[PDB]
Parts: sequence; C-alpha cells; structure tokens
Amino acid sequence: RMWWAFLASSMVTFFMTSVKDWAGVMISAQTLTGRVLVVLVFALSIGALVIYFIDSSNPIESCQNFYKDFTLQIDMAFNVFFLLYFGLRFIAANDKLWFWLEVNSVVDFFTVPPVFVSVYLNRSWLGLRFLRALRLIQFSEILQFLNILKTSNSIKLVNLLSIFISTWLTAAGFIHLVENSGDPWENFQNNQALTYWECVYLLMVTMSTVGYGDVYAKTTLGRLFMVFFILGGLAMFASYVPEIIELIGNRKKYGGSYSAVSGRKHIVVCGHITLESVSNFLKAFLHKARDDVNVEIVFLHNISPNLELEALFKRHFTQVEFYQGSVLNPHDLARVKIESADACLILANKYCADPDAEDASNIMRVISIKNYHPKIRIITQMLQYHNKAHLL
Amino acid sequence: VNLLSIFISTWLTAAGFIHLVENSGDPWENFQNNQALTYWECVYLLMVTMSTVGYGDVYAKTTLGRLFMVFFILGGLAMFASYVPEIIELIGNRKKYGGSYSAVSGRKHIVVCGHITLESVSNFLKAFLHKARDDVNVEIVFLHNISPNLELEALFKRHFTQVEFYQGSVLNPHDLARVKIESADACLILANKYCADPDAEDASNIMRVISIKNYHPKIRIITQMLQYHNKAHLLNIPSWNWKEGDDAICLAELKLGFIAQSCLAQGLSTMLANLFSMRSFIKIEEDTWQKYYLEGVSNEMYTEYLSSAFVGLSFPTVCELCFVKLKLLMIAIEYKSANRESRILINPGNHL
Amino acid sequence: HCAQPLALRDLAVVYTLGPASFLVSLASCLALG
Repeated sequence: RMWWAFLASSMVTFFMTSVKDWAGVMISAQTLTGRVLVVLVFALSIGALVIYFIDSSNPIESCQNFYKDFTLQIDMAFNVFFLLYFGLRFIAANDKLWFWLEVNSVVDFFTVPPVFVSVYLNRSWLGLRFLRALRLIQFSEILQFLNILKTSNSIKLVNLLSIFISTWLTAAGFIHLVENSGDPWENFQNNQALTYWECVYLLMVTMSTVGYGDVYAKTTLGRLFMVFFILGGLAMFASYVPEIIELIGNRKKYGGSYSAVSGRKHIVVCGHITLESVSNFLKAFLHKARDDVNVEIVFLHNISPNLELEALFKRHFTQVEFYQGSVLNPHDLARVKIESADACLILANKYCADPDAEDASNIMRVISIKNYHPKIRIITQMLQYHNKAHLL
Repeated sequence: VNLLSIFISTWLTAAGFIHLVENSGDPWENFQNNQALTYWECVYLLMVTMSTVGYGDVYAKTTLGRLFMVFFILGGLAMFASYVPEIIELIGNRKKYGGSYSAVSGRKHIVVCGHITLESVSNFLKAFLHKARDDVNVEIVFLHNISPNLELEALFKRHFTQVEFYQGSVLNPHDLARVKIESADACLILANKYCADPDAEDASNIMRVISIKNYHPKIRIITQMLQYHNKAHLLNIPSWNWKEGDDAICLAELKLGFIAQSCLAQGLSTMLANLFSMRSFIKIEEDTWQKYYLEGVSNEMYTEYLSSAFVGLSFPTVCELCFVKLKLLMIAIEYKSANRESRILINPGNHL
Repeated sequence: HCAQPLALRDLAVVYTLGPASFLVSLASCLALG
C-alpha cells in the first residue's frame, strides 16, 4: 500500500520575450499548428480515459513493469505528450499564476507524476487518472475548428452535453476510487468493491433523485462526497443550466409551412386579419349550409394573434389553419403554397384612419401575390370606389 | 450569506433532533427499540432526504423519529415553496448583454452605434458581410442602449462568429471602454433614416461623434447624415480630420445626386452601384441580356498610385496607354497642390 | 511474484521525480525556443 507516494509525487509537482511570443503563436488556435496540437491532445485524452476504463476492472494496487504490458507503455507515451503540451502551455502566457491554478494544468499536475512513478516502480496504482475525462469540455471547440458545427445554438448544446458528461465521469471516477479503497483511519478494511460502471449508475440514480438504493456508498469519505455532489448538482442545476434550458425550450408557435393534401383545395386569406373581421368572414364562409366543405382556409398575417383569435381558430381547427407572415415577403407566400391555392381573399380594415392608405396597401398586396403567381384568382375588399382603378 | 447560514442552522438542528430521538427509544417502548446513529450519519440522512433521493440505507425506525421526518418533510417543502424561492429567483436574475468585448490580437474590430434596429442592422450586415469579401477578420461590435428584441437577437445569432452586441451608450465613456474603442479600427454611426425630424437625429449623431472623438481623437468615424446642411457642424470639431479618413455619408445628397445624374444619363445609378458594391459570381451560358450584364457587373472601381513613367504625360495619353496596353480604365486623378488641398479631377483634359 | 514492497533507494528520488520531469520539460522548451 504505497498510494501515499503516488499522491505526494503529484502534490509536490503541483507545489525570453521572443520565446514567449513564439510560444504564444504556437499555442494560439488561430494557427494550424495549434489546431492540430489541440486535436491530438484531445484524442490522447480520450485514449487515456479509455485506458482508465479498461484498468477499472483491474486491482487498484498491483506490481507491474513497462515491459510486462504494452498498455502501460502507451499510457506512458500519452503522459509524455501531455507533459510536452503542458510545458508549451505554461511557457505560452505572459502571466504564470493563472497556469499555476489552471484547470487543465492542475489535471496534468495530478495525472502525469502518478504514471511517471508507476511506469517503472512496482505497485502500479490507478490513482486520480479519471480526471482525463474533463478534456471533453473542449470537445465542442474542436467541432468548431473542423467546421462541422455551424450554429451557435448547436455549439452551445454540444458544450452543455460535454460538460455534463465530463462532470458525470469525473465524479464517477472519484466515487470509484474512494469506494474501492477504504477509510484511511479505518485501516482500509471498511472498503466496498464497486465497479466503475456501477458507480456511474449510482451517480445517475442520485442526480435524478430516483434513489433506488440497490447500490450506495458505505464509506464515510464516499458519503461525505455524495453529500457534496448533491450540493453541487443542485447548485449547478439552479444556476448553470436553467436559463440555457429555457433558451432551448423557446419555440415559435405559428411558424411553419402549409402541408398540402391532394384532393382538398385551400384558399389563402390575407390582409386585415383581426378578431372582428375573421369572425364575420368565418360565420359567412363556413356556414353550416355549405355543401362545399373540402375547402381549407389558410390565413396569413404578420401579427401574432391574440387569445380570442386563437380560440376562434381552435373552434374551426379542422378547416382553418393560420401562419405568421406577410404576403409582401415571397417566402411567406411560398410557405402557404399559394401557387397551388384555389383563390386568395384579401380582407380590408374597414375602420381605418386613412382609407386611401389601406386601399393602397391592399393593392400592393395584390401586386405581390400576382407577381409570385399570376394565374391565381384574387378577391380583394376595397374601401373606396376610386381606388379600384389602380387594379386596372 | 444569510440564506446559507439559515440553511446550515436548520440542517444541523434537525439532524441533532433525529440523533437525539433515534439514539434513545420511544418512551412508551422502554427505549429498547432505539437505533444507534452517529450524528454525521443523521446529517447525511437529512441531506439524502431533502434532496428527495431516498436511498433507504439509513432511515428513522422509531415512531417519534419517523414522526419528525414527516414533519421535517412538510416544513422543508413549506420553506422551499414560501421562504426561499423568491430570493432564489432574485439571485438567478442576470443581465444578458452586459459585459466587455475581449480583444484578440490580430483581429481588428469596428464599433457600430447609432440607430441600431432590425432594418438598419439587416441592411448593414447584408452589404458589409457579403460572401465575396475576402477581408473577413474584421469583427463588428454593436453598441446601443436599447436591448435588442427577439428577431434582432436571432439576426445577431446567425452571425455569432463575427458579430457581437453590447448594451450601452457611446455617450457614456464607461461603455466606450467596455468595447475597447481605443483599439478599434473604425466607428460607424447609423442614422434613423425614417424619423419625424431629421435635425434632431442629426444632432444626436453629431454628439455621438463628439463623444467618440473626446474619448479617443485618433479614431476614424464614418457617420450617416440625414440632411446636407447638418454636415457643417462636423467641421466645428477640431478632432474631425477629413484627410485622416473621417467621412460623412450624407444620404440625401448621395441619393438625389444618383437620381439627378441618372436623369442626365439613365443607368448611372446602376453603374456606380455595381461599381462600389460587391456581388457573388453568377454564370449565364444562354445568349440573353443577363450574360452581358454579368460581364458588366464583374468590374469594380479601385484606386492606385501611378508609376513615375506616366509623369510628364497628359491625362488622355495616360488613359490611352492604360486602356490599350493594361486593360485599365482611367477614371479620375487626385491632383496635388500646396495652395489648395488635394482635389479630384474627372477626365482631365490635354493641358493638365 | 511480489519482489519488494519497499525501497529506500527509489524512495529518495520518488518525491522529486515529478518535479524533475516537469522542470526538464520546461527547460527543454525554453532552450529549444
């Protein structure tokens, strides 16, 4: 039992202008060298995580040497490359206290010395090597350099998922390490043999607050850190995610495109779409005495309807559809499939301040609809008689 | 701190209650039904209870113990629904667009302020960020005091990799310091074209120019002007240097001059618009007017210094050689003088 | 199996091996630049 040495190695390890400019240039993601270096170090972090996953089933303390097993040598090479990368990082920046406490720097400080001692010395120990899982936070970033991700929302979602998975795996490794070993004051005889995947399942049960209880931490250190993990999880859920989750939950209601059905014609109604005008138009058009029932009315107004107009649409949902858009925009005309529409009906604002302005607006709507599709019937309402001449 | 303190206080007090009740037994049960429970294990039980996990490894077995936990559950739900939630929502409030633009070396940025709405930003981004532009490293940072709405938010989002927004006014020097305007390449000021009174908006833009110049005199400012006669005020600023690069885009004079010169020769507005604006490449194979129109659009209007070989040659001869031998069309010449400032000459004659 | 659990010869260097490697890498980066 020599875990003290492998812990103290990392603990002790943790505790010109021209070359600084050169290092800043090389580390910078703006150049291709830095991009490729970050890609390589992320791939190596994934490899180290896979190595930890395999070694989880192995006994925590066992004597081995480099020539005995290859995977030990691959892990050693990964650690050497991480050491070179960390040296470049630390020498890159002007200030050094940030790199004295940087998250990636501290992860390297805690993961390199244990391997560096375990490669040649006996009693190979699966120490704090699960911290390599934290390198998945940078995952979203690499998708930016590889041009696969092109949307801010998608990048943010990938970053959120990566941070969630990184925290999950890091805490799972912590619980595995604390449970497989015992309480140091209890002479390590109170330990509980827990599979790493069982620890992941336990953490998933606890985060969701299901609490099945089939598996739980029994050591004092494990329970103390479980209490710390639920504290942190509740705090993060109340602080980190909720605003972003509400952002993801935001959605437009009436945006969309009309899904046409063959054999069922539709008429597109635009203009002054308001509760009174729509009410009158529906009580006349959709009167129960019409044998012509297959026609479907698609409304197109750029104002989002209020609750009363929403209810009016709800009552006749089987015949009435609504979309938010203006016939002036050709895209909104394309959405409602007006090229295949039987007819277009324009409602007029009868109670308008200036009748001539409203008539001009309706005429220009007619012009837009005709320009998109000349061979469509149009029935437009005219406030003033002398404004009809413009249609000629 | 008060919230955390009261949380810890009630947590430890209820844990002490459970420990006291469970270590002893029920008074009517002769205390022989007790459960041995360390105090820290009681704290752990309380925390796995309040988080509603409920492992079941540790639980109260006494009648009074299970009675208290029912009460501790009801009381905790009451405090979580009445006492804390308003303060919790208070802390969760955050200003979205507050912050400072963190400059990146080698990535020049321009600061855009003034009339920042959907239409102006839409037009300016459509024309500025045309895909043909090879000059891409320039980053646009917007500064307007009014928080953007949802659709302008989406417009900024679609160009998230090259467009940033920050809430503030250029009149306030702190907001100028937030966007790092001292290191900015240039500042553009957009004008409310459709305003009730152009004079007030022009005066507001002129104060914006004054504030930006006062913060840092050595900055280029491109400002839109609604009315021609308001440009004179820009001459009042000692820091306003036309030779340095400061320009006033007077919309009225430019639009009406385009229209008048079109009246003199129809299509000159299209001429100049296709000259200075930038377009994507479209190939037409079929013999239509559009093909020839594309080879017409292909040209762009440039400036460059003439070599010493043309010194001592008249403008018509220089234009002749440039067109015949170099396939370059001499349009204008910048004349240099000491008594007068540099002037543009349009088709100089033989004498010059 | 199980050659030796303790070694003072290697214990005199196990404490400094981590900082030794880190400082060597730092000095190599400084010199090569």
